Amino acid sequence: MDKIIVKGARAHNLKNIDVEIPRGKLVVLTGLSGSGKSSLAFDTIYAEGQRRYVESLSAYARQFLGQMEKPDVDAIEGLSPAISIDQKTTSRNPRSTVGTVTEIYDYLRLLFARIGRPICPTHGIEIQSQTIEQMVDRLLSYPERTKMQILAPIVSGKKGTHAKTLEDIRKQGYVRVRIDREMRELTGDIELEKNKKHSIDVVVDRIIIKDGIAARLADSLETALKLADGKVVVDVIGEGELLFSEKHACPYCGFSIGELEPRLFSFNSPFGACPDCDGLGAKLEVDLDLVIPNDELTLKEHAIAPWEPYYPQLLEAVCRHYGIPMDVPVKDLPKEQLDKILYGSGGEPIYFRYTNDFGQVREQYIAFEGVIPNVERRYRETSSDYIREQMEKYMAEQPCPTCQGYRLKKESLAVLVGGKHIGEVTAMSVTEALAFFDGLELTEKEAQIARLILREIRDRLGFLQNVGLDYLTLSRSAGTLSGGEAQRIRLATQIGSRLTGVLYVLDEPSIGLHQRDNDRLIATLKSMRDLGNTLIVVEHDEDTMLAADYLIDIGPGAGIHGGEVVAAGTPEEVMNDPNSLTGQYLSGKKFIPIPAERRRPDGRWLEVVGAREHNLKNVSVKIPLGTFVAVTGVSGSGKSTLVNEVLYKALAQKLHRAKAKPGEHRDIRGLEHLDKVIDIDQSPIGRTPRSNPATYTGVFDDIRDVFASTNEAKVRGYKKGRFSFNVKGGRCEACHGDGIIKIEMHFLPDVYVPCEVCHGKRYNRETLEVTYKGKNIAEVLDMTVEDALDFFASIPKIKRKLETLYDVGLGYMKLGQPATTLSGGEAQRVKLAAELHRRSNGRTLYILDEPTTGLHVDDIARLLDVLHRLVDNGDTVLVIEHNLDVIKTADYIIDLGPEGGDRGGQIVAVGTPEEVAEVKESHTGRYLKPILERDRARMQARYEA
Amino acid sequence: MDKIIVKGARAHNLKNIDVEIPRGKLVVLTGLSGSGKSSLAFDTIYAEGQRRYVESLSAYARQFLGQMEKPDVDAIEGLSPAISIDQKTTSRNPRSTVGTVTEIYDYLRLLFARIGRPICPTHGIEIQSQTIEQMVDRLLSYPERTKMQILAPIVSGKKGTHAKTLEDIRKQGYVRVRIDREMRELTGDIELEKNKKHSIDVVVDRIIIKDGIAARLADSLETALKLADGKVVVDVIGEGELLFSEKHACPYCGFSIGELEPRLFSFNSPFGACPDCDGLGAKLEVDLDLVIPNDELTLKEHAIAPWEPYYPQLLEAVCRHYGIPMDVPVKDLPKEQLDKILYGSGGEPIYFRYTNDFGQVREQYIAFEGVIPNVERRYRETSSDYIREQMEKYMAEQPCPTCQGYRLKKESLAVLVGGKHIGEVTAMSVTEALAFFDGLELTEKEAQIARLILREIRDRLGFLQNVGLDYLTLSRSAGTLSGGEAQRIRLATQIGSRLTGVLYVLDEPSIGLHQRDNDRLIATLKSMRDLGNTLIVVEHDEDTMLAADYLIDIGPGAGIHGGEVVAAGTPEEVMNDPNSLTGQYLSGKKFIPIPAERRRPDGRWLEVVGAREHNLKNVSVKIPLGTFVAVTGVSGSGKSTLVNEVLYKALAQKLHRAKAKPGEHRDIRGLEHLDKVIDIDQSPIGRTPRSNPATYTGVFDDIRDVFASTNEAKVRGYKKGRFSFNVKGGRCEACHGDGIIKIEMHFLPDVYVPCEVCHGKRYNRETLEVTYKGKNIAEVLDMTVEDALDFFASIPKIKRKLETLYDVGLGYMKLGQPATTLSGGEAQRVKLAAELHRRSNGRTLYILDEPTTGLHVDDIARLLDVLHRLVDNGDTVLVIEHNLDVIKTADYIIDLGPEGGDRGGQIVAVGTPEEVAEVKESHTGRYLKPILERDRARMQARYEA
Ligand SMILES: [Zn+2]
Ligand SMILES: [Zn+2]
Ligand SMILES: [Zn+2]
Ligand SMILES: [Zn+2]
Ligand SMILES: [Zn+2]
Ligand SMILES: [Zn+2]
Repeated sequence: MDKIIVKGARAHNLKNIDVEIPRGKLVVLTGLSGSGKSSLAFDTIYAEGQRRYVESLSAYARQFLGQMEKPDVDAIEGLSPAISIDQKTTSRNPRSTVGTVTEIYDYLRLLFARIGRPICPTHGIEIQSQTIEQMVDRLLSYPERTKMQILAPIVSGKKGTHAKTLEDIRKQGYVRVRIDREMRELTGDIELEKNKKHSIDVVVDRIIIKDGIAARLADSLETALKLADGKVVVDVIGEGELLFSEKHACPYCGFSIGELEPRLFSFNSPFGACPDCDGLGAKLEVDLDLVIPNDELTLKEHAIAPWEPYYPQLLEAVCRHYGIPMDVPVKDLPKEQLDKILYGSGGEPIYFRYTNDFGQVREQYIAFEGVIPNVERRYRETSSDYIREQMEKYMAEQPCPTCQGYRLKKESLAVLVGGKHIGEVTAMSVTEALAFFDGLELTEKEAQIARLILREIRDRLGFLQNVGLDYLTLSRSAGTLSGGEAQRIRLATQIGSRLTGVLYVLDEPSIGLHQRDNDRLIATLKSMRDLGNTLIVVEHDEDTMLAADYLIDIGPGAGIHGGEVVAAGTPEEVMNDPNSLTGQYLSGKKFIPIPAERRRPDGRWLEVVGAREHNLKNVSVKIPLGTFVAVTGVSGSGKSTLVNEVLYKALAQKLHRAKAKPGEHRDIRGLEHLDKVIDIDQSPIGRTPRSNPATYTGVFDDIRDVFASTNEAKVRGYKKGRFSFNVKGGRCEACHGDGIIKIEMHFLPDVYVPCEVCHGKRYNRETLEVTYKGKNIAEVLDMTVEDALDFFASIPKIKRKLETLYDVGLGYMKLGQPATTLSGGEAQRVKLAAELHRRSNGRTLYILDEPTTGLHVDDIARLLDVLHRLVDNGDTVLVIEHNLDVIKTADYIIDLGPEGGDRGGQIVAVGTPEEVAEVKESHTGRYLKPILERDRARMQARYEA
Repeated sequence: MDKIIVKGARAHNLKNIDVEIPRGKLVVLTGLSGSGKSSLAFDTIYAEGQRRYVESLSAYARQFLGQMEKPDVDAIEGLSPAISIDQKTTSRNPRSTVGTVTEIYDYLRLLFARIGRPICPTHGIEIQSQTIEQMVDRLLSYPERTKMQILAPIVSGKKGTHAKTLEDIRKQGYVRVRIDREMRELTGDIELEKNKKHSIDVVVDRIIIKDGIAARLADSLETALKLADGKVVVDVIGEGELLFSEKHACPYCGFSIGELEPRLFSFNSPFGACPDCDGLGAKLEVDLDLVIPNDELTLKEHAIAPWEPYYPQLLEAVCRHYGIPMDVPVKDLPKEQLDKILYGSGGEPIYFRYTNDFGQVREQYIAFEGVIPNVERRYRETSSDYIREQMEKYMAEQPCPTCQGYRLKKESLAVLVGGKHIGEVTAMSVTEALAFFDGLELTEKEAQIARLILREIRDRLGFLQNVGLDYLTLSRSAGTLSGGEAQRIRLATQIGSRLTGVLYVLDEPSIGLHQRDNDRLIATLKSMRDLGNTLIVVEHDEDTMLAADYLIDIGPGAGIHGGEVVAAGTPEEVMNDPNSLTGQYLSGKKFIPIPAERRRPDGRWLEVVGAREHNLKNVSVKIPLGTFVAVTGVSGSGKSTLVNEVLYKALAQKLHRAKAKPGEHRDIRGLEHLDKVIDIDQSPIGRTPRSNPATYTGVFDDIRDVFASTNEAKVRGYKKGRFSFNVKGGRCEACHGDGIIKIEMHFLPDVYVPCEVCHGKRYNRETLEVTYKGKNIAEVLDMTVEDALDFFASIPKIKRKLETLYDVGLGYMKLGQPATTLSGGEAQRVKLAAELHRRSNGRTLYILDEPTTGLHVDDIARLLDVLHRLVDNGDTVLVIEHNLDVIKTADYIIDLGPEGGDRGGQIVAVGTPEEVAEVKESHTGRYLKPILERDRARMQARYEA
């Protein structure tokens, strides 16, 4: 009908709820973190929507799908085929690019196939293919009474008499030839000098342009072409020469390309893939920078990383031999001393005696190879996934020298459209490419053949621009993207589908998107909506909820406290509902208060100097320590690059001797102001179901100790291994301690189906016979963090760890919920739980990437309480954010790049939120200034009453 | 709505017709051969129906499909997603089986995966997998107060003292063991004899069956299992021993199978495929029968086929050496004389001098290898697709000795269900398998797990039975089937789909189906129809049209004469319509008259003796010559086997020295009564668009001679090669003379899209400038056979060839219609055109396989006129038919096998149609007798008036 109705859903924490959702309108689900938004939107509606359709694709599909586990719902009528847009269904697997995922690159292949003009690499001439028809036509183009001279280029500048020739075009009975530019009569006693080059062009027929001259031209052309192996010269009189050859081949060198097909431009096909790399575009060779961490480390104390505890004594051998000193800061070493040890003696024998691990001496007489060819050789020769991975650590990816990293054949790159070939177009940014196709100038036929293709390309690029991804390149690897970037890329791709009658389910599409470009997102969503489709968007953003048609608020609280439907109607009706916790924030009843004062920076500053990694413009910044710092700026400004790729990696290689190669920068000062830098990543916790909050926090380690110490375990001799999750002693031998069997879904994403032997309890029958206060290990692993700390108020050591998970924002999630099923924000927060409670010496720096992701404003409050508590104890908290409710709370903000892409990568404004708010050139402050003034008045309104 | 309407279709010969078709009812299209039945049903309705759906599967699909060539129709509303059932979409590609195509085999894999009991090959015991839970349970099954003796089988009959052992289970501190059946106390000074076997079973714990005995049992089991590497003996007191091991492994030999998955039983996966053949089930080695055509040919005149004009002189060398005589009928040769030459000297040096092709002599001293290892070696070593194919001619397929031809692993065959494994079940016939699953006896759990699978298997088998294919095996190769068998297999498979709202388009499903089983076909069609689907069936059969709801008769005549809708309504309304040519036959106004007398056989008989090839039962038959012979019988009776596999191949190897190995038979007499045997196959004419009626008949050869002799060609020097279809001289260089470019459809069947350079004219511009009576070669190649002979009444040699195509039944089809687009019957008929006009010496035998296929009864008349004209001139016409209108016309009929499968392959009745009609045991005569009496009265009714 005109609305989708769902009856009695109980996905996870849902309380047998009924809910109506308006068809074909922008519906927005909201609530606190873990109130059950995903349980309804994704685990219920989208699950049924996908299943019901895919289950009807065939019979085997219905047999395979109908036997598994269907969502926990009574009935849900008014459904439509469902398509989810989240981070869960975006490709992070190599060989894939932005061009491939957005489907744009395929359209590019099609374009190059249709109208692409293939050229000879050597000669740079558009190699053409004809039948005789198209040959005659062009010759007919010239006006009435036009003359020419058909020449069959029999010989083209070849040294040699050609006496074997001149007899035979004379044997046949020709008369008119052209030798070394001068034309001559046959039987004219012609002789050519042996060691001299000669250009012979036989003069077949010579015509006047008149009526019906076709058949004669024709015939003469066939003659001439049969003479010089399908090669003919059409020397015009008055103008210049014209040449034919037929088939995709060059008239001057043989080089051929046959036919223009799409797969000729694909790097997932041998029809297009480069030979010297097999369409990878990336080699894998030793980086000089990885071999030596710092350019100034004592060679006596293992300056070279790979050769580190035979080799240390080889070092001694070559050093002795060449006179290379041991006690050395590599930086001051002469270049040859380093060239010998790094690249080899080049055949010269080096004496080398060494004591084995046993103790016996064995002298040799080797021709030393070097440190780099050592790594390459040992990595290349071994067929072990262990040794390889041990040597790959000192290697990096370097663009294929043959294909220039374009992954395609040299003849595939020979085809160009607008003077640019496929790879060059791929290497542009979305802006650059959009501009390219705007300014691209074609012919009548070309544009008429490729109208439908060009419109699609332009539209897709424009979509990527709308979603705000107009900075990244089409050649950008898929795996190198962020979560938001990937989700939004899938969003644009999906916009390109133009589907109708589809129930889209988006999860927080404003993730990693500056507030400025919010309206655009909203604008495109509705467009999708206005294409006869229905959107169910799970958000927390204000404007996304204000521009919404309908608006459902889910569950007062999280976990067992939520799972209900608080308020539901227009964003004006939910706004005017006291029960809705969310409405209290939109109306302004409850809000996040601006600090009375901001922590003025002391004398401690980090100084990043000369940062020029990606789109950074020789940038130099000063980060204040002991304060809440927010690095803001539009997406594409390179916040990730500065904060993570440059700062964190340098600080890590310095403070913890990390091996990650830091981004291009001059130097970083104030390094003495702190001891440890913790980057609380947003990457998942574990990659197997073996990992969970309890495991990652270390709680599960202690939790086995209490079971091992209980009465029954003592008399059963179970220890802290029988209750161990990954230990054969007591775990379910069927699932091998996984608890959940992973089924193989071919085109659909893989599904976790509970182990039918342990029923998901993850342990065997006898292991769970051992009880602790009326509950076994499977039962306690199933407990909620809140219920857990309420259960373990007993042991202080368990308690102080669970308390971290509680303060963090969670406490609605279970101890044994597998890490593969955790939201990115949830994972980041479980890590925040690990770093939360530590004895702070006031000299450590935390780095959080968008810790807002997946949180309600009300949750942002508590989280900010936690972080500001970390700042209070002397530590420094750095945060990459777009969420204004956090930016305003910060004591110091560093705004990056005006606009994104190459238009940016430079500091727009630094200082306090107010100091940046009064910067007109900053979009951040342009959107922050009215929020500062809004909530500032809200407080004075409250304070006056 | 409730009916599908098509407006203004002009597919091929359609005359801009409008037609309404009733939804969800058995609609039947009929008419004369080439009236435009396929043009409407398949080239119009099904084309649009498939396209409209597949075009909506994605965006790239719509882009790829919408740019091609859509059917020539105005509009066609009320469409449904379309699925065609014909011979065009059945798999003839190797590795595929009946089980795979009907999807049944996959269900078999599923069944064997779910409930299959894997057994050890060596020991024949069901290898089991457990956790400790399932171990304890079975031990708990036995009543209260039951006793046992837990034994950890540490050593199992190993020769050796085990002094290293007995100290260590004593070092730990055990006491109770069991050695060589006798139990003993540790520290009892135990010594075992070195060269004697010893059986040591340590006696862990000994219990009474009581309450909560779990944990103790449990613990002791873990102890014992950890003792003997997860192996334990549970020796019961009163009964016998019970053994556990956990995981799919055998307690006595190690052998393992891990887990039961479907892909473990697939031969299209390395998880199931045999090692020594890679899941092919077929080797490929030299057949002794192919090396020597007859067992009695002069060795002087190349008795061995492969060694036939070096080798002839090698023959002389080995013959000299061993004393093997040259002038020899191989049959009388001693076995060793033949064993030496065939299998080799076995190392013994043979002198061998030979004269090169040059003339010089070169003596050698080789160790002769033989004639067979010669072939195997030369075939194996060469990597050329030419040499290989030259040696494969003397080779045959022989079942893989390792896997018994079951293509699966030895451990895959270890799994059995009803005492039979997967391959044995696959090797049964549909009847045998159906009976097997009827009589299969299972447990509660097994039957409960596999109910849905078993029902599907049973249903599919039953469907195959309904369509009449209950004789062939599930293991039968897909490529070895006939056209009707494959079409009908696809029909059954499609019945199994249970789809709804689908527009099925069948093409003559009664092909290769005896009249008896017609009602069944009709019965299932309706079932499909009664599943909310609409069937459009193109037929010619009476009963199929009588049982029809609606019934459309297309086009009065074929070609340009048809393409319209004559009559349309119920089969009672079309029956009572004078305009309908078909109705005149159903009503009985016009019919095929029974001969006044039948050609009594003279003294010439072919005598097939002792035929036992497939399901033939030592059969011996006498075929009368100089008469119209019809070999009839139910499908599965082995008509193909007798007529083609036995008779034709023997007659061919004798009369034309054909190399095809004839079926198993004793002898064939009367071979002196004829000179040539022509089998007019129903296989296609050509496999490329290069072949067509004009080419196959040889008309196109002469047709180039007239163009080569015309005025313009003389002055242009074009000859019988410039106008040649496959010659660069004048053909379209773009399509390379194909005229139609073949596009690549991945999951859909491949489509032919016209060459955009020659517009399908197949020649370049200048070649078609040469004219003959106002028409060029492209134009004349486009002409209809009728219009052609009307155009070439001129040249008698062209005329007498086109006339054959006319008399045949065609003459509505064009000269240049590519052979890949010809119906099987059409092809067979174009061959009938080739053999039609020849100077008959009265001593040749024709063999036609179901020449009725794709013909109206009215066409059957003319065709029978032709064939009986062939019989009139002295020749003999043999025909394999189910069509009663032909069988009744025959002068002599030979009915095969009562029922099909192994229930058959024996003569039911021979003689005149009336003599077989009075045979009660013949289904043929049981259905022929009332037709004989029907039309006999129709004639007397006409004769009396
Ligand atoms: Zn060139
Ligand atoms: Zn490359
Ligand atoms: Zn398990
Ligand atoms: Zn065994
Ligand atoms: Zn095999
Ligand atoms: Zn062509």
